[PDB]
Amino acid sequence: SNEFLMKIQTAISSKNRYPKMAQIRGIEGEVLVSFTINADGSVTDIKVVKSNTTDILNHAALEAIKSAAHLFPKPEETVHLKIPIAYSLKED
Repeated sequence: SNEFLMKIQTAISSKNRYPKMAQIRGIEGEVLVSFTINADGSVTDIKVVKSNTTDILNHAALEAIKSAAHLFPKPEETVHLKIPIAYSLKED
């Protein structure tokens, strides 16, 4: 299995914003977001590919990547990445 990626998925979720009515009306889901880390240590090029959930959450999941960017590992070259981002009314 992976390692460091599980822990940034946490730091991203800790910066990620969920709306004040969403738990009350039962809203959840998973957003697919494509991006890259540079070998220079910065994060760029964040774009949403797919979602099963609110387009208001899709706008928040993409920003959460930039918002946790100082926690991230360094690649050996600037390749590509394509990552799913999750929400829950469950504590997580």
